[PDB]
Amino acid sequence: LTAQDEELTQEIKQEEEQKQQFAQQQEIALEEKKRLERHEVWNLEEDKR
Amino acid sequence: ELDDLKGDQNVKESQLRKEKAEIESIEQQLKLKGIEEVRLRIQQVQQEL
Repeated sequence: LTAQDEELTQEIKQEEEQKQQFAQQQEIALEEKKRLERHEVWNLEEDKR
Repeated sequence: ELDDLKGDQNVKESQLRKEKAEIESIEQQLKLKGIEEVRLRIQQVQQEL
């Protein structure tokens, strides 16, 4: 049970890390969708700075 | 206190990664901008989302 507990601890940690990775990717995808949608030129030139 | 400071620093690092990714996205949209290119990139972003 100690070995299984260690395995579960590691697995839960990695799953939370992957959840955060997916959350980051999702947020950036939404942002890129926004920038692809409307006001592309001026927004692109303004934001980078 | 150390745990709180490390959590805040990691939050800042995550935001920094997000901003780097958004700069990359701005550069990519600047390179790509074009009605056909915009359509394809919107489709790609939808698939990624």
